[PDB]
Amino acid sequence: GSMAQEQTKRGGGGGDD
Amino acid sequence: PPSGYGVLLATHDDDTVDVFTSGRKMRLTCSPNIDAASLKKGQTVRLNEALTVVEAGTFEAVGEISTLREILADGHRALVVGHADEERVVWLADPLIPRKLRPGDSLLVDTKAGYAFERIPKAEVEDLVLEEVPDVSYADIGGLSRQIEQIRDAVELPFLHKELYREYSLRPPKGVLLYGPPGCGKTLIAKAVANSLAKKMAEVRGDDAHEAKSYFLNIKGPELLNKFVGETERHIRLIFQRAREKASEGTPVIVFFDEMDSIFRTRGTGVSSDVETTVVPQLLSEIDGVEGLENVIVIGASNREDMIDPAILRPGRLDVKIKIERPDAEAAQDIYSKYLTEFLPVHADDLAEFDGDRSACIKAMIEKVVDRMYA
Amino acid sequence: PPSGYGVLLATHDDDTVDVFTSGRKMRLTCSPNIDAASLKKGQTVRLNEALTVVEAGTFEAVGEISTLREILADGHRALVVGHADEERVVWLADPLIPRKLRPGDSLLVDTKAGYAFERIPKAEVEDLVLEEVPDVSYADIGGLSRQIEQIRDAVELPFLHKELYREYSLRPPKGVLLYGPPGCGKTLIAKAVANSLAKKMAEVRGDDAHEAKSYFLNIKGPELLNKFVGETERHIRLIFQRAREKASEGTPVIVFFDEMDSIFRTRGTGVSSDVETTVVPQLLSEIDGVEGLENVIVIGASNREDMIDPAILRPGRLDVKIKIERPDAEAAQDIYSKYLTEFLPVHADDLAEFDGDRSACIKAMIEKVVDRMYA
Amino acid sequence: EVPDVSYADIGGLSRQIEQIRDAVELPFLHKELYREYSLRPPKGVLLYGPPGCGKTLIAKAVANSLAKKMAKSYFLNIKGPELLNKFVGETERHIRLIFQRAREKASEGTPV
Amino acid sequence: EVPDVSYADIGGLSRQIEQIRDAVELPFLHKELYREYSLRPPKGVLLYGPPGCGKTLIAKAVANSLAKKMAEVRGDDAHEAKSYFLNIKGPELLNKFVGETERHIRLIFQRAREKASEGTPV
Ligand SMILES: Nc1ncnc2c1ncn2[C@@H]1O[C@H](COP(=O)(O)OP(=O)(O)OP(=O)(O)O)[C@@H](O)[C@H]1O
Ligand SMILES: Nc1ncnc2c1ncn2[C@@H]1O[C@H](COP(=O)(O)OP(=O)(O)OP(=O)(O)O)[C@@H](O)[C@H]1O
Ligand SMILES: Nc1ncnc2c1ncn2[C@@H]1O[C@H](COP(=O)(O)OP(=O)(O)OP(=O)(O)O)[C@@H](O)[C@H]1O
Ligand SMILES: Nc1ncnc2c1ncn2[C@@H]1O[C@H](COP(=O)(O)OP(=O)(O)OP(=O)(O)O)[C@@H](O)[C@H]1O
Ligand SMILES: [Mg+2]
Ligand SMILES: [Mg+2]
Ligand SMILES: [Mg+2]
Ligand SMILES: [Mg+2]
Repeated sequence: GSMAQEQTKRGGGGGDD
Repeated sequence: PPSGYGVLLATHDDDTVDVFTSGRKMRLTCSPNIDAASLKKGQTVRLNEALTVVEAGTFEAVGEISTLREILADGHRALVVGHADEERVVWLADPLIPRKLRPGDSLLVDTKAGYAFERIPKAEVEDLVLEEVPDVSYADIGGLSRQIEQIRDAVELPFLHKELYREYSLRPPKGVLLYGPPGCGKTLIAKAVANSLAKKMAEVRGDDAHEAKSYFLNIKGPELLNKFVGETERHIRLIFQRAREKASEGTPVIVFFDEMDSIFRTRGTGVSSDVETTVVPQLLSEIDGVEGLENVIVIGASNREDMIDPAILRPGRLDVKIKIERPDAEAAQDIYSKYLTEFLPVHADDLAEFDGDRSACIKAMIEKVVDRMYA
Repeated sequence: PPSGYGVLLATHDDDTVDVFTSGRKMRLTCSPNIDAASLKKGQTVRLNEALTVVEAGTFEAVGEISTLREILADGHRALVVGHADEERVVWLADPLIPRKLRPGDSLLVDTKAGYAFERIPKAEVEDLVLEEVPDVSYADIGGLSRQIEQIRDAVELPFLHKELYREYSLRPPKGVLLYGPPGCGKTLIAKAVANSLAKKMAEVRGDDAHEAKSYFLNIKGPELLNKFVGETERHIRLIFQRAREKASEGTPVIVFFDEMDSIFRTRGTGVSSDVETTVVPQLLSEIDGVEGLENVIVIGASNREDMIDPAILRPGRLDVKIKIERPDAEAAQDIYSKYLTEFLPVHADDLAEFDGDRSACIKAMIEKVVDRMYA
Repeated sequence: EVPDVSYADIGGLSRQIEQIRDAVELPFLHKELYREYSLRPPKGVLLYGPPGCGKTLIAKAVANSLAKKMAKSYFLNIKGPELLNKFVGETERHIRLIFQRAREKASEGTPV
Repeated sequence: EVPDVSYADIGGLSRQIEQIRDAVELPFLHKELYREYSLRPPKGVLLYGPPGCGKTLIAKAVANSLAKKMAEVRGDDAHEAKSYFLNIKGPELLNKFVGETERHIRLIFQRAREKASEGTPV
């Protein structure tokens, strides 16, 4: 049960004005 | 007289200046009552209906804060990011050309005119590092006179006597390692050092309140552990950058790594976890790296000295090693004297044997209890 | 006296010029004073209420920055992607049409005008680490003579005699490794070669400090490790690209990796995280691949030689494996001489026996102390 | 969360009630007399023994009695296995948040 | 940029270079004979071995040979006579966003299918 770090993946977001 | 406002951009030898006004750039002359040479880049200046500068003001505006990324080579412009990951290059204002500007510092910017007017320092603030000033002082610790003198010579003495060390060309110690058995007192000495530093920065220098809070950067071991890859590294770099920027000539900044044994440990030990092959080298490189600290003392307290990695224990990182020992009979007597004060209510029948002399009575009780435990 | 501004777009044989002004595309005649022949695309010009070009000026320095996508066939246009993935075809101004514009570059662009002006890297962070070059040189390092000779042969010698290397058809070493027990002086050599390189760069081209420092990069360890997938690899790609621009076959770029074990592993020793499994192949491809760095030297330092991946410790990648060993008696004498300088004050009692001769007294003191410790 | 178990519900462990009272209940009743006498009030109690004997009941009864005695007191009940995650550091950050809330509540001066 | 390494600069491997040279050229050297036997050209070539044994060397030689061949066949040396070799680093296609890397994969293979012809290898 070795503990592990993580690497996240961003989700692009849409913004207008 | 209704008068306008605009943002100065640059000055010329023609005594005319470029100003961002009404969303567009204008070359305008200056009134004879205002000096054009006295003006500075990124200045809020007054205008009028004939489009002539009449007054100059402070560099105050309401603007979005951008995380500073890097200053350009020419030294006048810098790249910043935005909330929507918008990166733009902005000229520096006069106050921002003051403390040295560093990446990761928020800057108030007007993206239409593209000037970073000032830097907001409260946005980048760390309250986890700050520690409440302990009541404990040097006089409150007994039985460790040698260790107190050693830590005094390590920390307080070099800044009190600077010219004397410069005559001998001696640099202040760049690390202290307090270590020893459990309870014998390691956090108490850290509290005393923090209190002494707080007093020295409070009344000797007189800067202001909360200035003492700023120094003695205190972090516990497990606090640095995070959930991501290379996130603890960012915290280490940030805390060391803060220590570097806060420390001045003769100004000591102390970072206390309480519980040095558990944190870092020894590289290559521990099948379950592998945080070691990431955290220990950041600390190994921040201290005694290519670019070294100037007036920063790193104090580490450990109950398991041998557990700590040797690369950070060798001289040059943790030079002054102070060992706390278990109290002896005289040390136990001193510790009792530090707690069995004469302000405690003493029973009358207890005082009967010595005719009510509380000082001698308490000294005798301390002797009796020390003898009883050490028999 | 109040005059406007605009951006030049194109020139015609009618002695007229297209100018973007006040958010609209207009055509103007030039003043008789200004010559339309000398104008270049993208230049900023000054206008008036009569809408006449009166003076040309330098290109814009601030605005939005966008990543370059490709260069079109005509050569005057290029596709650029904005912060929110908007793509626009924009003209290339005179400064871009120096180093060849290549995709993956962040060009400063005015979207409404549609012109690109310049580009700036972010890897400066590493160049920002060595803000102050260390003052130590080889004269201040003792106990290592063969190692200094090898490190000079690896870096200084090929550039001092390029014609001899060309005649013998020998290229400068691609990489150098420094390994040894902790505290033996690896960072000293690493920070002294940087000083030597800065001195060389200042004396050869220009006395400017920033350009001289711009040839040594300090990785400092796990600084490349990042939160998001595929970001640290792109950081390495940018670092090596920035390295490949600055090389001119007469100027070395030294990328120093400190504590090699931090980011380098066997790809199987990783327990908690295996980011190194992705990181290592990227850097191996960068060093030696289809396209190889012609004149970039990578200097690596480590304390555990075995933990490093076998692929890196291969000839043609890390050619010379300099090993620093623990000092002997003569090396100890040299190190002591480097510190026990003659200018240090010495007691009159010690001066009594050697008739005040500071140098001989200090020397004999050095042999006495090394003999005491080496017993 | 407001505990409702009282000392009356507990049966056969009155002596344990009298020891546990002398460490948490009595100190906050007349803390002024203690700071006059300079005593340091206790900090932590470990209820240990065979399971299913009402270890949680004793703590809930103590908290309820302290709340009734006060004339505002705040109590936090966090079970063990909740503070467990496979990712590195999360279990420590949960403890940090719990104790941060504890200091937030204790800042007023009410018992926590 | 096209490397200058050729087959004459590789030594000690006269069998492996023969295999890769066949797999690259012979389906295109003799297309009529291949269609005579209905032999489909191979679509997967792997080069494996201990570090520093010449794998990237053979890759560079293959790229140089392809560039020279396409320079001989047609023109547009600026990008043509080289666009047919696509050099991809290992982690280079990895991307931050969830689906962008998959789009890169599909788009790379789509272009590789478009640019390819029966006489021009990709
Ligand atoms: N002069 C003294 N020497 C030793 N302990 C003292 C002294 N004065 C007070 N103490 C008491 O020692 C106790 C432990 O002090 P401290 O926490 O500094 O020790 P420690 O060895 O760092 O502990 P730990 O092993 O838990 O890290 C406290 O209760 C403190 O009040
Ligand atoms: N000739 C010398 N040989 C070895 N050390 C020296 C010499 N001269 C000075 N030193 C001192 O040795 C100290 C350690 O230097 P350095 O940081 O290079 O060791 P290191 O081998 O890099 O340590 P680590 O392996 O832990 O990174 C320096 O602070 C320097 O003052
Ligand atoms: N005086 C009492 N002694 C023991 N159990 C009681 C008493 N009064 C009620 N109980 C019942 O015992 C049950 C278990 O209570 P509790 O959870 O406190 O036991 P526990 O010792 O905490 O168990 P565990 O050791 O598994 O945590 C409760 O549902 C309660 O109804
Ligand atoms: N016949 C040959 N066999 C092996 N190596 C050679 C030969 N001829 C030249 N070399 C040299 O070997 C070096 C390494 O070649 P190459 O990069 O192909 O090895 P590699 O297997 O790709 O290494 P890695 O496995 O680390 O990627 C080249 O720089 C080349 O100069
Ligand atoms: Mg302690
Ligand atoms: Mg070092
Ligand atoms: Mg229970
Ligand atoms: Mg290879």
